[PDB]
Amino acid sequence: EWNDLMRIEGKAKPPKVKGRSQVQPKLVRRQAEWRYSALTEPFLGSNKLFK
Amino acid sequence: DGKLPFVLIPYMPVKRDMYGEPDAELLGDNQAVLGAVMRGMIDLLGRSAN
Amino acid sequence: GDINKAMFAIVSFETCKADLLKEKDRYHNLNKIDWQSSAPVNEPDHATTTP
Amino acid sequence: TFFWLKKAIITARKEQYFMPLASVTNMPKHYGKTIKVYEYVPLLDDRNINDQGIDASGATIVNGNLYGSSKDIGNITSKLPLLTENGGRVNRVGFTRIAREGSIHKFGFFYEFTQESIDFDSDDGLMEHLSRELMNGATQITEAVLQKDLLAAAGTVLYAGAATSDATITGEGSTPSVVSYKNLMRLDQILTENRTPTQTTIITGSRMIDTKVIGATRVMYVGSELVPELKAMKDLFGNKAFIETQHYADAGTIMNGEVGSIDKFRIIQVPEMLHWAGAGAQATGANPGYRTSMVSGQEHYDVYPMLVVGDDSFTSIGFQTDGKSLKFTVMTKMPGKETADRNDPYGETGFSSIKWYYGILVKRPERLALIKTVAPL
Amino acid sequence: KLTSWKNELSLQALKADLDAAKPSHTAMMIKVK
Repeated sequence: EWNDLMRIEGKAKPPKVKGRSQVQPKLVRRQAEWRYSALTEPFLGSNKLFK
Repeated sequence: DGKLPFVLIPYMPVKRDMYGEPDAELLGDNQAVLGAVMRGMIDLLGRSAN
Repeated sequence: GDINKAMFAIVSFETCKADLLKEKDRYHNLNKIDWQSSAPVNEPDHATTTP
Repeated sequence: TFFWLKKAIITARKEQYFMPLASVTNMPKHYGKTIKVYEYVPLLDDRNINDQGIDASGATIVNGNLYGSSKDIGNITSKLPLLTENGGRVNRVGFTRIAREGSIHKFGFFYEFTQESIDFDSDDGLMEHLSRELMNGATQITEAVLQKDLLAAAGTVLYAGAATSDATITGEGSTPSVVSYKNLMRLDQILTENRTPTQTTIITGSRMIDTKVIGATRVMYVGSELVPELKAMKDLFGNKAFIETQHYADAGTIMNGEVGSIDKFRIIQVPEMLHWAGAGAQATGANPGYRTSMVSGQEHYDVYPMLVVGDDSFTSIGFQTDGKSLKFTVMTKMPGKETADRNDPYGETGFSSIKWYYGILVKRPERLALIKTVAPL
Repeated sequence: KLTSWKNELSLQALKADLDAAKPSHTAMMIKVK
């Protein structure tokens, strides 16, 4: 279900009508999008990984 | 070296997969809606008698 | 999900007869091939900028 | 709305047994669509019908070969090549060669889908599924066609019981047309006389109790309908004949889809095995229980293949177009705007199509053998 | 035979591998296009 919320599949998809829109902005994906590269960087800062 | 002589590089990694994703995935719908709005404004200005 | 774990890889490229004759001993059976049948225009799946 | 499990109950791909047997002979491009080979007959066979004959007397004779495949001692004595003290221009021989050929045909099929359908669909990954069933159907059809061609080009045919043609095959009478031990023994005799090479080797015994020795040197493919009859079959002295893979599982390698061993044949059950339906005498109310089928309102019996393939019998022609596809060229075009039919805007209705070339060459048809029979319910 | 190996690949094996792997690649190229 959490992956369903992030990727907009399953129940996360909006209902379909012929004469109306099907746009859903992605909040969870964005919130995680800064968190990823916020967290990854300390492990890639130097040539040596273990001290 | 003894390996396959190819080097593979992803832009946006997808967890547990070879390939990557560009940023068009996130932007296609916004591009369409913005284009529609701009066309509407040009229609207002162009059709009216001046 | 790892390129190193792959068992095989296949790549297609354009080449002329002079390139093959550059290293003669590496290649065999050059005479049997017909060049007209295998050309960039005849093979459609190959994607190129050649007119 | 409900809570779908998102598991996609799917059915796997049915196995194929005849196709791995067949070797593939490539057809080079720019050469037409036919393949031919020579066959050189021996000196002493009846197929050597030539005119270069001079008998030991010194006169011309019709038969170029000394004597045919005949084994009569008197005929051999009459037709021996003899020589004299001052021999010259007495015995002459002749040779011939025979050509064989096979050609190629074309198959293919597509399907259509729409943009609305592909996206608004509840299940995601639909096109992956549709591609999967497309490929499965293609492989199944390839197998069916190859099996049909092999069944049609069989060389040696043994009708079970006392029948003479498919029409004479019947399940009612003094002698019903079913398999018996003598038929298998005769088929072995014929195949040995045809010089067909053996496939398997004799199985000697193990040291564990109840294990039974098996001597079988050929592989026989039968359907699922005939297996109960093969199980109930009894040998000449009334004992059980079908020896299950149970007993010789030790000290032997059990092939795929093998039910058991009988006489000299290692039975290999094949799931998708074809059978002519409604080809036999008209069934009556005295049907002991054998399968029947409807033909133009009147019932008829069913004939079943029971086939064995010998080595070097045939090779399957193949045509590799382009240089990237060994058969099965696949195209898919998504229902975009440019992909709509030119008279229809709002791009929709993409499709996917596959096509392939198939053909078969029968090098020697004497090695293929076939026993027609009726199958019980 | 081009080489002296006991077991040699032959062209059918390679092309079979290519046609086995091709369906996934064909699906992937749709997204890039």
